[PDB]
Amino acid sequence: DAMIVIDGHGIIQLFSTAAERLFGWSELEAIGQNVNILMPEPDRSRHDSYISRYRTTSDPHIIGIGRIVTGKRRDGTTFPMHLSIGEMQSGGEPYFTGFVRDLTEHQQTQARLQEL
Ligand code: HEM
Repeated sequence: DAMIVIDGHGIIQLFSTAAERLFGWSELEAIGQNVNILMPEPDRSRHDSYISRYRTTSDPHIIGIGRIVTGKRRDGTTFPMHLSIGEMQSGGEPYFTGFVRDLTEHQQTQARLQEL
């Protein structure tokens, strides 16, 4: 679904059209903001340390692995999403690209079948 590109400081550089629909923020609004605006606490307040931690230790926890986490929309509603992260460099600086897959439907179907 969504594609997001951030610098080594967690600041959003590129925000795809699909991401706009998924998170509710427009491209102009999102750009120049910390990526932590797309997640809820406690991850939100710790995301910078997550990046900092990786930039020094170089031990990936999601990069090359992938993980299912909770995303937070503009209207405050949260949702499950699969997150894949890629590391790249441009202009001698590190950039991270995140590919997001909305799993809202999957989760709803699973809960529904469990309820019946
Ligand atoms: C919107 C929901 C998101 C949540 C809830 C989330 C959550 C997390 C978590 C839990 C970690 C640390 C994992 C651990 O310590 O075990 C992490 C690491 C990281 N996040 Fe996010 N994140 C989200 C989106 C993104 C996006 C869109 C990017 C942008 C490309 C991103 C880039 C990173 C980077 C670079 C790391 C460190 C590299 C690594 O640990 O492999 N995150 N994030």
